Amino acid sequence: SGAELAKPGSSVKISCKASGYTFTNYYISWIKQTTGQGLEYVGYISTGSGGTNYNEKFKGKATLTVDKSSSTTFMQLSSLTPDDSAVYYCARGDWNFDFWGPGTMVTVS
Amino acid sequence: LMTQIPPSLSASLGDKVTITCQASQNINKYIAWYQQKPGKVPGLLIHYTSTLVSGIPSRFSGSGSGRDYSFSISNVESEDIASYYCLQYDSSPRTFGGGTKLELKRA
Repeated sequence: SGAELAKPGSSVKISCKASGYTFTNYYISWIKQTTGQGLEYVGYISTGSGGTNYNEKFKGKATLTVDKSSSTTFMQLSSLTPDDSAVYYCARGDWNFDFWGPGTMVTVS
Repeated sequence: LMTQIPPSLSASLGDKVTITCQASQNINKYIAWYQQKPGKVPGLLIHYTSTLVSGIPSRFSGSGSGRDYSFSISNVESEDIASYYCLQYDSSPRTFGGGTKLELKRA
């Protein structure tokens, strides 16, 4: 959740609620899918150590974070560009993302 | 990064199909394959090149060496339509292939 329409340059915070599992046994990662169906890696956080990594695409604008206690993954998008329009997923990461997000469409216009 | 060929793949039910990806460094078998059925989120099929994650039927198999990995469906069934994506985890950040849409050839 946290999606919706936003005007270019705006900011937004995406959430992701995990359940079933031991939250901190697994890394959560933010991946988007653009309207033309292309998939892109947005960011990677290790929820137990705080450590975040990103492609240049969003470097310095998006900020991934988590709460091992409340079982929450966050994406804080800042200075949104038109190209960030897309569906955003997270996904519980051991050697892959085997579950688990249903999406959440952000639209920058 | 990754390159996926072919882009479109018309196949008849019962047919076999092969979708391949190629990386820029040797990625040591750490690649996975996702199926995004239409109108749904993607789902995992094979991880570590060929290890079938549970629930996936054995008509799907993975293989590959150095930089080229292939997904094979021995007998294509109706439920297998949608877009397949390969993805490497050899080095962050995780990068996905552009996708191969499988369409069912029908009468």
